[PDB]
Amino acid sequence: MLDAFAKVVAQADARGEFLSNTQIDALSKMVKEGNQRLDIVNKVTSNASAIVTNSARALFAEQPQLIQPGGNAYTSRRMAACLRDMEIVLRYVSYAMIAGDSSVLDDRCLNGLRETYQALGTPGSSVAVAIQKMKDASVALANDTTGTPIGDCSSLVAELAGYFDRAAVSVV
Amino acid sequence: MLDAFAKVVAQADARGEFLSNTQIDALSKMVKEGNQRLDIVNKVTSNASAIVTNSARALFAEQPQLIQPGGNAYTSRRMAACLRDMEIVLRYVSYAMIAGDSSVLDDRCLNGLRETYQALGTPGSSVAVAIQKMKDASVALANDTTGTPIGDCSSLVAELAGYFDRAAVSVV
Amino acid sequence: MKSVITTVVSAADAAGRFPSNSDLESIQGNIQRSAARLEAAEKLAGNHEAVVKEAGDACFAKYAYLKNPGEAGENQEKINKCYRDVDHYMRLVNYCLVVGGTGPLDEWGIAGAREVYRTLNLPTSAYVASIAYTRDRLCVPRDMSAQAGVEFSAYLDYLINALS
Amino acid sequence: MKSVITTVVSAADAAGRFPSNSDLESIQGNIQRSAARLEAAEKLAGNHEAVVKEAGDACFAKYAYLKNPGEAGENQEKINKCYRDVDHYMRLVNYCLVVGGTGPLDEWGIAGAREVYRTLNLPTSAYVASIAYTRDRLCVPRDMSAQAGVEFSAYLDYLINALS
Amino acid sequence: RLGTVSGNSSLDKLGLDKFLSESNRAYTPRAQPGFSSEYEQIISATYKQLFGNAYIMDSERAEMAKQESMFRDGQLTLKDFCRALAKTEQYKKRFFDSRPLYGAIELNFKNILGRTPDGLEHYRAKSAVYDTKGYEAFVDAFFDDGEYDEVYDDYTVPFYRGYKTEANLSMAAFTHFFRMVRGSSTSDKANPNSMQKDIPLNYYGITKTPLAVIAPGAAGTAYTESFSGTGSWQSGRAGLNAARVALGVPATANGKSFRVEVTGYTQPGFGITAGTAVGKLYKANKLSRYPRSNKSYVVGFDELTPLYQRITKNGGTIASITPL
Amino acid sequence: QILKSTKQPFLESQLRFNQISIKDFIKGLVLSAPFRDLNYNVNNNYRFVEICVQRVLGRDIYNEREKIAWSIIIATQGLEGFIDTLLNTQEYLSNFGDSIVPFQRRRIIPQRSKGE
Amino acid sequence: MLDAFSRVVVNSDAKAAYVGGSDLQALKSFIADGNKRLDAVNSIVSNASCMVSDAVSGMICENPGLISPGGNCYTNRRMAACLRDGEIILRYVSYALLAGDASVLEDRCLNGLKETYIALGVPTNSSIRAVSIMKAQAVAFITNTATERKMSFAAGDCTSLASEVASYFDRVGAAIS
Amino acid sequence: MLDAFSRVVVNSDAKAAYVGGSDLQALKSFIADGNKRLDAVNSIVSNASCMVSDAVSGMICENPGLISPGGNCYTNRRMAACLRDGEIILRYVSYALLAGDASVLEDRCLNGLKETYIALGVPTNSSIRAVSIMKAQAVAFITNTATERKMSFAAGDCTSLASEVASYFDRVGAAIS
Ligand SMILES: *CC[C@H]1/C(=C/c2[nH]c(/C=C3N=C(/C=C4\NC(=O)C(CC)=C4C)C(C)=C\3CCC(=O)O)c(CCC(=O)O)c2C)NC(=O)[C@@H]1C
Ligand SMILES: *CC[C@H]1/C(=C/c2[nH]c(/C=C3N=C(/C=C4\NC(=O)C(CC)=C4C)C(C)=C\3CCC(=O)O)c(CCC(=O)O)c2C)NC(=O)[C@@H]1C
Ligand SMILES: C=CC1=C(C)[C@@H](Cc2[nH]c(/C=C3N=C(/C=C4\NC(=O)[C@H](C)[C@H]4CC)C(C)=C\3CCC(=O)O)c(CCC(=O)O)c2C)NC1=O
Ligand SMILES: C=CC1=C(C)[C@@H](Cc2[nH]c(/C=C3N=C(/C=C4\NC(=O)[C@H](C)[C@H]4CC)C(C)=C\3CCC(=O)O)c(CCC(=O)O)c2C)NC1=O
Ligand SMILES: C=CC1=C(C)[C@@H](Cc2[nH]c(/C=C3N=C(/C=C4\NC(=O)[C@H](C)[C@H]4CC)C(C)=C\3CCC(=O)O)c(CCC(=O)O)c2C)NC1=O
Ligand SMILES: C=CC1=C(C)[C@@H](Cc2[nH]c(/C=C3N=C(/C=C4\NC(=O)[C@H](C)[C@H]4CC)C(C)=C\3CCC(=O)O)c(CCC(=O)O)c2C)NC1=O
Ligand SMILES: C=CC1=C(C)[C@@H](Cc2[nH]c(/C=C3N=C(/C=C4\NC(=O)[C@H](C)[C@H]4CC)C(C)=C\3CCC(=O)O)c(CCC(=O)O)c2C)NC1=O
Ligand SMILES: C=CC1=C(C)[C@@H](Cc2[nH]c(/C=C3N=C(/C=C4\NC(=O)[C@H](C)[C@H]4CC)C(C)=C\3CCC(=O)O)c(CCC(=O)O)c2C)NC1=O
Ligand SMILES: C=CC1=C(C)[C@@H](Cc2[nH]c(/C=C3N=C(/C=C4\NC(=O)[C@H](C)[C@H]4CC)C(C)=C\3CCC(=O)O)c(CCC(=O)O)c2C)NC1=O
Ligand SMILES: C=CC1=C(C)[C@@H](Cc2[nH]c(/C=C3N=C(/C=C4\NC(=O)[C@H](C)[C@H]4CC)C(C)=C\3CCC(=O)O)c(CCC(=O)O)c2C)NC1=O
Ligand SMILES: C=CC1=C(C)[C@@H](Cc2[nH]c(/C=C3N=C(/C=C4\NC(=O)[C@H](C)[C@H]4CC)C(C)=C\3CCC(=O)O)c(CCC(=O)O)c2C)NC1=O
Ligand SMILES: C=CC1=C(C)[C@@H](Cc2[nH]c(/C=C3N=C(/C=C4\NC(=O)[C@H](C)[C@H]4CC)C(C)=C\3CCC(=O)O)c(CCC(=O)O)c2C)NC1=O
Ligand SMILES: C=CC1=C(C)[C@@H](Cc2[nH]c(/C=C3N=C(/C=C4\NC(=O)[C@H](C)[C@H]4CC)C(C)=C\3CCC(=O)O)c(CCC(=O)O)c2C)NC1=O
Repeated sequence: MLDAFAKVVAQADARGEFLSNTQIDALSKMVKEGNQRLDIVNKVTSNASAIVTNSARALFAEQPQLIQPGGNAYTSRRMAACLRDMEIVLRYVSYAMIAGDSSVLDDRCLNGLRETYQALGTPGSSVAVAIQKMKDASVALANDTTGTPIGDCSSLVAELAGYFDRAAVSVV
Repeated sequence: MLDAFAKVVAQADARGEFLSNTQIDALSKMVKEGNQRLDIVNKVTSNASAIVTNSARALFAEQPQLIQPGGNAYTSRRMAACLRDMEIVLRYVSYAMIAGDSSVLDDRCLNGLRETYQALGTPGSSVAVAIQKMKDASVALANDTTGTPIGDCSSLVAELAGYFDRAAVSVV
Repeated sequence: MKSVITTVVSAADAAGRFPSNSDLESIQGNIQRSAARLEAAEKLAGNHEAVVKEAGDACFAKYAYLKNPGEAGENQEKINKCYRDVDHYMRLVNYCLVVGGTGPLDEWGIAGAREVYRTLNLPTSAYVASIAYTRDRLCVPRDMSAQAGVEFSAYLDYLINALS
Repeated sequence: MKSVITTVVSAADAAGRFPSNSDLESIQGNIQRSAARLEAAEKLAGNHEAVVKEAGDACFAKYAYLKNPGEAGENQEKINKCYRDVDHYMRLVNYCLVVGGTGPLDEWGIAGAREVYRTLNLPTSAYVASIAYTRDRLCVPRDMSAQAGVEFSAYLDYLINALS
Repeated sequence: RLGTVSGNSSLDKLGLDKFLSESNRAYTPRAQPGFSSEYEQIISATYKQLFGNAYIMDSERAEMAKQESMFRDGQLTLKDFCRALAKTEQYKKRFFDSRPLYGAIELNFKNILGRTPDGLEHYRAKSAVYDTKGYEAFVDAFFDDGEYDEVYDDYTVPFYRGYKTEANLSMAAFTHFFRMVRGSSTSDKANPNSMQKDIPLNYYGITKTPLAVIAPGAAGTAYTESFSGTGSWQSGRAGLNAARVALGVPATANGKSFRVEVTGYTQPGFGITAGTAVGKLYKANKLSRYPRSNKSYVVGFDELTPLYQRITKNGGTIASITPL
Repeated sequence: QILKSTKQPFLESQLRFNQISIKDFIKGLVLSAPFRDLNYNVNNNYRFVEICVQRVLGRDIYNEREKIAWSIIIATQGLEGFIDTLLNTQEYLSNFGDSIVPFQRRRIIPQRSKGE
Repeated sequence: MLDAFSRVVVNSDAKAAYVGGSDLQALKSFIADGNKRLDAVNSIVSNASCMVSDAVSGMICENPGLISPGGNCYTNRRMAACLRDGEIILRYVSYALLAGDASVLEDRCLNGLKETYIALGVPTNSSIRAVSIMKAQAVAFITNTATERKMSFAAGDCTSLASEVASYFDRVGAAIS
Repeated sequence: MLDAFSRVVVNSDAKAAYVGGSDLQALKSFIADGNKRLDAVNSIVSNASCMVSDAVSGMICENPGLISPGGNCYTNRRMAACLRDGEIILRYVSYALLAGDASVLEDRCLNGLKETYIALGVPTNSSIRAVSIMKAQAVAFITNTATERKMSFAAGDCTSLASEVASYFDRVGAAIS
């Protein structure tokens, strides 16, 4: 797996190039927003249980065919499998958030996930619904100003939403 | 795997035939050149490091696109993979040389090798070049008269060159 | 999802060409009409429980035989599904007003509707009566602007031409 | 003959559908651009004697080897055909300014031009030099309006991207 | 049924069954005015073949009305009907607008020509037409070559021919046909390898490497795997699916080698028991026992019968066993 | 013995091409050629079985009788038969499976510093 | 095909003349009432479905021989074909009215319609009766002269567009006469 | 094909909610600088031909191994294929910049480009180097920061569109990484 620094390092190695000065400013401005990057993942980690539980609760309030008998969440073990599947994606999105790019998300979370749900008979579009319900639940929580100095961190919020989108289209 | 005796034994078994007398002379003349067969593999084994190293050195002197940055031998680990890939073929050719036929060469060296290099992006024609550079490096060394009684062993040399040719066309 | 942008990008993609001056010229018309087409959409959004209320019973005042036994509107949940069937169409009209083209209508409301209403034995004339009642008592200075009313009414009779 | 109207009627015809609201919406953009695209066209119409004159010799000032023996511009009628070849392109630029799309250019000037200029051994770099000279000394307040220069220059480098 | 022995035939058990029955030849040139059952059968067969089993609703079928029109007059099947059906906005929306170009190429070799391309040289002959002259000449490249008028009649519907030799392709494209055509109950939004959004074969048709034919309707037929090519020159990951080469010492130590693909892995049903084990049910990592279904293996000869115990007792189902 | 004469370049090249799994890699390492003269020729069958239980199964022996019991498979079936019947137990498959490197299972108590 | 803008381009291309400011005024007058042209086209597309059905029903109620056994609009298939035949004509006339030039139904609709109908046995009298009814409906919609339906427009005159759309319907009947 | 308008429709359709006046302001702000978006798209289409050729020439002059014998851009056919490969990417990024939504190159361009290049043997480092060069050219054209070419615009700020088009280029390299 690679973070954002190791990615440009692999780019520069695979053509044998010294890193230009402009790439050094591109990395220095990632260093510049380090505390703001850390605040987002800290706020997501502190609310991770309520994110998954409220998103899952709102999923079955509007898709009640899943928890009714015969559905793909009608058990206690299929239901516990669903909650733990949502925590997996919330975990790996937060890994990709501090990595700076989605290598660890694509590599050991999303690779082969669509085929898994097709083999199990799990409806992948309803997984895609639950992922976008966690997405804005975490985005609206990352725009909360309690416990942080007041400033701008909107581009990082868009970067965080991009990972949830990438995980959402990877599962249908 | 089979040697040359077990091959005619499998031929004779699969039609339930007793071995005719003429096949016994065909095997006795393989017994007749046993010391000359052993001398060839002994001379190849005693020079195995210099065969691989000189053939590999002459390969990049004329194909310098491989060791320049971006090539499929531009690392220290891809380069060490290439040298060790050449030793593999030199090992299994020498196995087939004392076996008398190319069952062990075809069976556990060349089977699936073209598909492996196609999956890795390794240029198989440049592997075929290096195999023929080891071929006459070993052939010209097997015609050396130091340490052996003076006699004829030319048909065995042609048999040795046949295995290198079979490994060369199996990799493109 | 047919719209102004969706048409010109598929035309340029089928020709295999870059966006030309005529492609950029068509989006200026979208810019000039957004200031009359969006008013109608949120006026419908802010008022839609009363407009579907007067359309659904106008459907039943014209065809009072629908509440007969053996019909499509016999008991109460059929009528509740009828009000829902009308609200679904008004939501799609709001969506086509927001998009700019008729994409949401022929994607989710029109395509396959004749097969559904035939085998489920629903009369399409009772559908078009409620839409025609909504179109005919749209009153253009009060309810909307002068230009938003023509944009709102042009999507309404698209449904009437599609269902009949 | 690609234009704003020609695109939307071909799309509605391939879909087999009537003109929708997005079809009528694109023509409003044509109406809004007609008042800046037509003055560039007649400004070119009223001035094309000198615009083609300064471009053709700018072609030869850059590439003076074209007047060598054995070349494309050896004697006088080749140069007279070169000025004609330039005037043909400026007329098509005027036509695309009048139409609205790039239809007259890729119908009569672009399609098949690479086969002609290769076998007749004409350098396309000498064609694009005269067009680039015309684009670079278009001077936006005096020669046109501010918006007409935007429109006139966008068709010029369409030729440069098509020939190179 | 299923198998290769019982009815003394093999190709109908692979789901090719309805495609061996009819011909749809369109006998008289124009439509006789007065009568219309025969031509409605031909129209429905052309929609079934050209769109590959999708539901053109009547609201959508009302706009190929001008194309059914001239076909009922004196105009062709192959040059008027099937060509103009590929240039309408119901075909373009499904097989061009949602796909990339190389997804649109294989979906036209399936619909129009009834086969699969092999190699790059079949793809790049058709993408070079698109990149120069647009989609409208990209469509005519399938009809106007030396392929359509030599295997198809002017009035027959273009049947599937990718499985037979008389389409003189190869043997790798024989097995690529059963990735595209999985029986008579399947469509293009409908197979798992392409859900009207991707390229169905991408790595496999470019490189011409063949894909083991799992028959549809078999026990364990929903086997599909992802792609992550190993090796560090292309910087890929090792550990996703098994190899297909049988290379080194474990090729022929422990006999000849095989490649088993198994598909259905579930969290209950591991242990040596009939029921699930209850308790905490996941480890500290809380992933799974098998973190993905559709695993494949490379096994020797006398490791095959214990691997067969280990697959089936643990709830897995074997898709295909090929030798190596 | 992570010296170079002990390293097998060929099990490694087959492991990173997904031809063999981790369980087959452990089987290749126990039956490997430097393991058969640096650990097998220097023990009896009784010490060698507790070596192979501690390093493959990740646990200590239960008592003396487990060593005496498993000691017979080595003698009558070779190292190959012994390592097959060891790697196919329920204990190995329930803990490591076919795709996890073995490790010393539950060595230290979690409160305490000093463990086993 | 050809709109009103490309028509003057193909007119001045045979001249090899630049499009100058003399003949451009016919094009800026085309822009000056483009809103009236869109307002006119919308009023026809809005109720084309009643326009077609009323025209075929009026043609049948004028000539009751078409629904006789062996008539050209006898069975359900032939009647559906007639309602399909009229709608295509209305669609192409709407295309030509939007484009400002008749050259879109010159070659896509009327090119070969003449002998198609007499290869089919379609009677040519009822075809021009139906489009004459459709023309009378279309002029009654460009102006607000329709009886039970009134659409809200801005005030002004639209007689030029009504004469233009009548001239688009005259050549349909002339192509099949 | 989803533009910026259909994106909020598919967002509010899962809600089964009418598009109200709260979330409409993000759409009227999209209309308020539509002229800036057209002014931005025109400046890229205007010199795409220099943009592609400069990008592949810079990728080659940075990595001279591609033009060695057996390199991926060695022969004339492979070099023409590379110049063809880059132009399609620029075309789809221009489509997404015009549409205001990235959903036109997620499914028509990048869906399957990842494994196409590694079935072909196309090196993934040089492709992201080339589109990074194309991104640096595109941001230098949305703003008037290019060196030898200056285009005349009305005064104002276009940094939002430059960040948007940069965000359209990073997912291209991320799709093939
Ligand atoms: C919101 C809940 C949705 C849902 C979930 C669901 N999932 C499963 C089964 C599996 N899910 C996975 C996925 C992963 N495993 C991993 O290790 C990782 C880490 C990268 C992921 C993303 C796997 C492998 C399985 C199968 C293993 C298993 O059986 O647990 C199940 C079924 C569980 C069962 O059938 O016993 C459900 C119900 N399904 C829904 O309907 C919701 C939309
Ligand atoms: C002269 C060097 C040429 C070259 C070699 C090269 N090979 C690889 C990678 C692999 N080679 C094999 C081949 C075998 N593995 C075996 O076990 C056997 C025994 C029968 C053979 C013949 C395999 C499986 C691989 C992949 C595993 C691995 O990664 O090592 C590599 C790439 C190594 C890497 O990418 O990390 C190279 C460079 N390549 C050349 O360019 C020379 C022509
Ligand atoms: C222990 C773990 C750990 C963390 C969680 C971070 C948290 C942290 N963030 C900031 C500092 C900051 N944190 C933020 C982030 C935000 N502010 C907002 O108003 C938004 C709600 C949110 C955007 C996502 C911003 C924007 C600043 C800089 C203040 C500013 O310029 O606006 C600072 C002060 C140092 C500085 O000035 O950068 C610290 C200590 N650092 C750590 O070591
Ligand atoms: C310890 C391992 C071991 C070996 C390496 C062989 C080596 C060996 N070779 C020969 C004997 C021989 N070896 C060779 C081979 C050659 N002579 C040449 O001139 C060529 C260079 C080369 C051909 C490849 C020949 C040809 C003879 C027989 C002499 C003759 O008739 O020419 C003899 C004497 C016995 C005999 O007469 O056959 C021995 C001991 N035997 C072994 O036990
Ligand atoms: C997204 C767009 C969308 C729609 C437009 C509707 C369309 C629609 N309506 C109904 C279903 C129905 N629609 C009606 C409505 C009516 N019946 C009448 O007599 C009147 C004509 C009218 C009320 C005024 C009724 C009564 C049913 C139930 C019919 C039945 O199940 O018996 C169904 C079948 C599924 C169901 O029972 O709900 C569908 C798909 N639904 C949608 O999801
Ligand atoms: C309707 C659109 C239209 C065009 C764009 C031109 C395109 C065009 N130019 C020429 C033909 C030519 N065009 C040129 C022009 C030039 N040669 C140069 O060295 C310079 C690059 C440039 C002058 C600046 C010349 C010299 C010929 C004559 C070539 C020859 O016949 O040897 C021909 C061949 C027929 C002929 O000889 O006239 C054609 C089709 N003609 C058209 O009808
Ligand atoms: C219809 C198309 C059309 C054009 C594109 C221009 C092109 C053009 N420019 C000039 C003529 C000129 N063009 C310029 C250039 C400029 N003038 C300035 O004040 C700025 C510094 C700069 C604009 C950025 C100058 C300074 C002259 C005067 C003579 C010269 O120096 O070339 C001339 C010669 C006739 C004249 O003097 O007007 C022509 C044909 N004219 C046209 O009719
Ligand atoms: C014997 C059978 C018979 C009929 C069925 C009717 C049909 C009919 N209606 C009109 C004539 C018309 N028909 C319409 C059409 C409509 N008006 C609307 O408000 C609706 C939107 C739309 C469908 C009803 C219009 C607008 C006119 C012109 C004004 C008018 O007469 O109402 C004409 C034209 C007369 C002519 O010039 O030939 C005919 C034949 N009349 C008949 O003689
Ligand atoms: C692009 C332009 C275009 C058209 C205009 C139509 C033209 C057209 N009409 C018909 C075919 C027909 N058209 C009519 C219509 C009529 N006959 C009458 O008596 C009435 C006067 C009139 C209805 C108002 C009938 C009755 C048929 C006969 C179909 C049949 O024979 O079953 C046919 C051939 C058979 C068929 O397609 O069904 C064609 C090509 N199609 C096109 O593609
Ligand atoms: C994209 C969709 C689109 C439309 C549907 C039309 C809508 C439309 N119509 C007119 C405007 C008008 N429309 C008419 C037309 C008529 N008035 C009559 O009384 C006659 C019945 C009828 C003749 C056909 C007239 C006379 C005007 C006034 C402006 C003018 O005369 O050009 C205007 C400009 C003034 C206004 O805001 O109302 C617009 C935007 N234009 C569009 O851009
Ligand atoms: C070793 C080989 C080598 C080259 C060939 C050049 C190529 C080149 N140019 C630019 C960078 C650029 N390239 C252009 C492109 C253009 N400018 C224009 O005015 C024309 C319209 C258009 C085609 C020439 C622009 C606008 C920039 C950004 C500003 C600039 O540097 O000029 C970059 C980006 C640097 C980066 O971020 O990686 C590169 C590699 N530089 C090199 O190092
Ligand atoms: C709709 C989206 C779409 C695309 C993006 C392209 C993608 C694409 N590129 C190539 C094919 C290729 N693309 C490249 C390009 C490159 N290799 C390099 O080393 C450079 C990094 C880079 C140029 C900048 C090369 C060299 C080929 C090889 C063609 C060949 O093998 O002859 C091929 C297959 C073979 C062919 O068509 O020629 C395809 C499908 N096509 C599409 O339809
Ligand atoms: C159909 C073709 C078509 C176009 C080519 C554009 C042309 C265009 N651009 C702008 C207008 C503008 N364009 C810009 C954009 C910029 N200014 C800068 O200094 C930056 C370099 C760049 C950012 C990308 C700005 C800032 C305005 C002023 C109006 C606004 O801010 O929205 C305007 C409105 C005001 C005017 O008349 O100039 C128009 C019509 N619009 C179109 O309809």
